[PDB]
Amino acid sequence: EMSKAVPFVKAPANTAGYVGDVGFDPLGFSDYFDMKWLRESEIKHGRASMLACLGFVVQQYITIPGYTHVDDSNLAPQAVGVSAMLQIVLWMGVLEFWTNKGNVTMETMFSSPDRVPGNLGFDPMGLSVGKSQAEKDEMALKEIKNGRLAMLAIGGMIHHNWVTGEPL
Amino acid sequence: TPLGGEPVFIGENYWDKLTLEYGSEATGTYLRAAELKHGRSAMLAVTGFAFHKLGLTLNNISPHEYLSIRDNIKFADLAAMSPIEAVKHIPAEGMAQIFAAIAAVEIYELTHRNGKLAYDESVAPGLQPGGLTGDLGWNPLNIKVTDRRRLSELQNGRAAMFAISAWVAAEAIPGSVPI
Amino acid sequence: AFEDELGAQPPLGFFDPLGLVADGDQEKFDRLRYVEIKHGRISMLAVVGYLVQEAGVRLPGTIDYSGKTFAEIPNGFAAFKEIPAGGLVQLLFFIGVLESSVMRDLTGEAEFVGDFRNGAIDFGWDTFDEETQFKKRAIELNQGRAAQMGILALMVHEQLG
Amino acid sequence: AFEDELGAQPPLGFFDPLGLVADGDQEKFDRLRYVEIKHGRISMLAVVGYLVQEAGVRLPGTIDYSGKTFAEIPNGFAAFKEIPAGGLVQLLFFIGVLESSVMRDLTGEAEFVGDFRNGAIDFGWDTFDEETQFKKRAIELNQGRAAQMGILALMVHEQL
Ligand code: CLA
Ligand code: CLA
Ligand SMILES: CCCCCCCCCCCCCCCC(=O)OC[C@H](COP(=O)(O)OC[C@@H](O)CO)OC(=O)CCCCCCCCCCCCCCC
Ligand SMILES: CC(=O)O[C@H]1CC(C)(C)C(=C=C/C(C)=C/C=C/C(C)=C/C=C/C=C(C)/C=C/C=C(\C)C(=O)C[C@@]23O[C@]2(C)C[C@@H](O)CC3(C)C)[C@](C)(O)C1
Repeated sequence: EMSKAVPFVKAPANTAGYVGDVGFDPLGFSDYFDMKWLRESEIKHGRASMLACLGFVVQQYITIPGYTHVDDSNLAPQAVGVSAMLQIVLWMGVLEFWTNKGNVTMETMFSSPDRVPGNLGFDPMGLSVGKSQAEKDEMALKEIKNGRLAMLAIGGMIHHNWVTGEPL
Repeated sequence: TPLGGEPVFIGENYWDKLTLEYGSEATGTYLRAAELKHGRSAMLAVTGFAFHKLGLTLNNISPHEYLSIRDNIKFADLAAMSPIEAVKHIPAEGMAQIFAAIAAVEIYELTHRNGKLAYDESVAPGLQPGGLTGDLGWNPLNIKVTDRRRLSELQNGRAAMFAISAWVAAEAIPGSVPI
Repeated sequence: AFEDELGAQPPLGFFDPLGLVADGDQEKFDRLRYVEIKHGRISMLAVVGYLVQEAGVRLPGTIDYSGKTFAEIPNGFAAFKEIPAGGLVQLLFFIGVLESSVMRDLTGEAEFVGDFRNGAIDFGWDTFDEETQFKKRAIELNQGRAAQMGILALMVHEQLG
Repeated sequence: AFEDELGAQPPLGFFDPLGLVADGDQEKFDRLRYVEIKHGRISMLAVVGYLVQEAGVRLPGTIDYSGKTFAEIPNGFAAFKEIPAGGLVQLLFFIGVLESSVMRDLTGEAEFVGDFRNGAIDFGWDTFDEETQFKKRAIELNQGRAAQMGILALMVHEQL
């Protein structure tokens, strides 16, 4: 009846069979928008953040030969140019069209009865294959939580430098 | 439940910790695949190093010794500056070319599942559980594919790896045993 | 109680001068093997370190980008004087990550304590009879006992001169 | 009502002048006792601190790499402000890991503290005498209860 997370507003409907469910939706976005799109968004925002949290830290100390070491990760695009930056994002596109067999909008995605949120088919090593349901639910709670930590993280790493002018 | 191990003696050890508790049967395949890749790479490297040390280069074995063909990069000069300090003298063009072939092979090992490339998929065939078994199917004039051949190949692989590692170490710094 | 266990061997055998397993005051039937094995494993890599790390075989190159070579770094507690203090933390830290992430019973199939890997010191070892375990796990345990008296020597004799 | 509990020793017995466990709740006693036992010994280590410190007993050597020695350190509240800024961080850190590690032992209010063998040292709860623990835990509480009034002396007998 009431929310588990914040126990003085009403419990959000149509968020029941999802992994990180603690009933946290005070602004009611899940009442208005499709829940499969919102989950798929939250996982993708989290995975890009987790890669950017490693990136922001490892870029200070490791630099690949041919580039210029930049003291602050934030100043890296200027030290790589625009041609290299566009190559990254245009290939990200091509990797995204192939990803969802061409269904790339909020109307075409999740039009098949298959295609559950976050299941890319990606598993080269075999992590979580042939196991039980409780274990699968547990490992999915870890990807959400670490991704949510990394989103609020990748703010702070990027923001710290905004004010100041030196690395992490 | 993996393939044959050490012939003189056997020991699996660090295998059930990831193919039962950490991972599963899909990880087993992947691991073997990686091992085979590394083995083959090491073998080729070993052969190359051996050839370089011996002396059988273009100047000794053929009529052509001018690799650069514009950058004045003869084979004699590259055969007189060891094996580790020779790979850095390779022209960028050539480097690019080499990266190309390898890239193509890797992509094939990734797209072309079985007989032909797969046009529609969420991810690449080899990026899924058990995506790359280890065998690419490249068997020109295939003599045999038995249970002995595989084991022999594997053994030659690890041996080659160790050998080349040792070789590199010795060129770089005091190793341990003789060469 | 534990007179027939690993480590009791001639000439002494079971020899507890303090009365340590004489009761369970703090559950002395367990963890005292684990506390005895753990110090010695440090000491065995220390003394096979420190004697080779006295003989004069060095790594090539420099400890950093600023040109400080490894050959300029002597042996002993003097070697930590020529480690800059950023190194002293990271030398502890990713070893300290090993204490909480590999230096514990991870999978739960440990026959013993110090039993973490199961398969990689299997040195043609599966053939050998269960008795060969008790031999080279006494030989593990008693190298580690005797390498502490090696390393406690080679730490105190440096400060004594 | 709330008698025969831990540490109600008689020079008084039933120390409740104003109804504080009864008008607290059903259970604040389970908080309050956990709350009291921690306050008692932080006072004890304050009393055993501030006395052994005042006798001049110091650790031989320096506290940092810049040459600040322990014998250059006077006492009172003038010694926490002297140990350096980074030196205070590593104090507070593996303290702050351990109000995390001890409050969350799969039960919060049933068992008390979360005994000192949490880290680097290991505890046995099985060796567990019924009669021996009533006196020894009620010494221990009542040592700290006097130590709190004792440390409240030496914190307040500095300012006046
Ligand atoms: C780099 C090596 C390489 C190899 C060997 C091939 C080989 C092949 N391609 Mg691919 N391809 C490649 C790179 C490669 N391609 C690259 C870089 C691209 C662009 C990214 C493509 C784009 C592509 C497209 C769009 C198509 C193919 C097609 C095909 C197959 C022909 C169609 C068919 O019916 O055969 C099937 C083969 C058999 C029935 C015989 C099976 C026997 C096995 C052993 C294969 C032969 C051995 C193996 C190919 C050798 C590789 C080992 C390596 C070390 C040399 C053929 C197997 C067509 C296809 O397969 O789909 C219809 C096709 O439409 N290719
Ligand atoms: C990158 C190459 C590589 C890879 C992926 C593997 C992978 C594997 N090997 Mg293996 N092996 C290798 C190289 C490799 N090996 C070499 C060089 C040798 C010769 C010494 C051997 C000798 C060997 C034997 C004798 C057997 C295997 C077996 C196995 C399988 C089970 C063991 C396991 O879980 O992994 C092993 C652990 C890892 C791959 C972890 C990676 C190592 C870490 C990350 C870094 C280590 C760096 C190290 C310091 C390099 C110096 C060399 C070392 C000897 C000091 C597994 C598929 C067994 C098998 O087939 O099943 C029973 C088996 O019988 N291997
Ligand atoms: C350099 C990168 C180029 C490589 C192209 C990569 C191809 C992408 C993979 C195709 C999907 C195949 C999967 C199933 C195949 C499939 O059926 O899906 C086809 C896909 C739409 O599929 P669906 O029809 O299932 O999608 C839902 C539709 O029914 C709409 O309701 O459309 C495309 O393929 C677009 C391909 C990109 C076209 C790029 C051209 C660039 C035009 C941009 C113009 C810029 C204008 C600037 C402003 C003026
Ligand atoms: C119990 C115990 O002890 O551990 C256990 C557990 C543990 C350790 C995990 C185990 C394992 C797995 C292991 C040991 C895995 C190790 C794998 C290993 C060691 C893999 C090396 C590859 C080398 C390559 C690819 C080199 C290529 C070299 C190439 C591609 C070259 O180009 C060579 C080159 O020269 C040419 C030809 C010409 C020159 O101009 C250029 C250079 C110089 C570059 C085991 C087996 O279970 C045993």
